[PDB]
Parts: sequence; structure tokens; C-alpha cells
Amino acid sequence: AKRISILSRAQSALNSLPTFQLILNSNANQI
Amino acid sequence: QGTQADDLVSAIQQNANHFTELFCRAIDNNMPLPTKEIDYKDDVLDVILNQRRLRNERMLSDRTNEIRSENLMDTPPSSMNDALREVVEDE
Repeated sequence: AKRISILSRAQSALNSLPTFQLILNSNANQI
Repeated sequence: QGTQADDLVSAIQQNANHFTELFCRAIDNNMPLPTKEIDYKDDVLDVILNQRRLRNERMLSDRTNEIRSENLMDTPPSSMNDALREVVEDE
């Protein structure tokens, strides 16, 4: 995301990017 | 000539220690390329610094190649050229 964000605001015309949250889903067996 | 210039001499005479690295940085921004080639009669410090510069150039080129090969957005050439230079230089 850091290298996506740098190529984002300098092209589609300070910024701090926090640590991204891991969210995960699944459709496996529900015990 | 009529233009305005700051008193660089007094600033050096009062705070010379900072201006040492300021002048070294200014020299490093404007460094002519070596006209003669490196040889076996050169200093060991010279070959170490030459290898360090070449390694820096190769690291920058390899990171440029990897970021260009990833193709994050698949999309103004100078725009993503400058942006990719920035992301390589701070990566």
C-alpha cells in the first residue's frame, strides 16, 4: 500500500499511512 | 549586478561546522564525471568508492525494474516516472 499510495497522489492531481488491518473471511467448517 | 545576496561569509565565520557539510552536499550535487578510467594504479579507497557508487546505481536500477514490472495500476509519462523515482529513492 505504501508503493501504491505514492504512485496515487502524485499522478491524479505530508501523508502518513498507518499499518493496514488484516481482515479475513472463510467458508470452511464452522465448529 | 544589483541582485540581493545573503552574507554567506559572516554565516560561515559564525557557524562554520554546519557549513562544512552544507558545502560538501553542494559539491556532491554538482560532481563532474571522471574523465580517465579506473585502473590498477588507483587507490584502494578509490576502488571502494567506485564500487559503492556502482552498487548504488545497480540497486536503483533493479528497484526501478521491479516496480515497473509489477504494474500496480497499468496506466503523462513524466508523472509516473517522477513518482516511481520517488518510491524507489525512499524504498
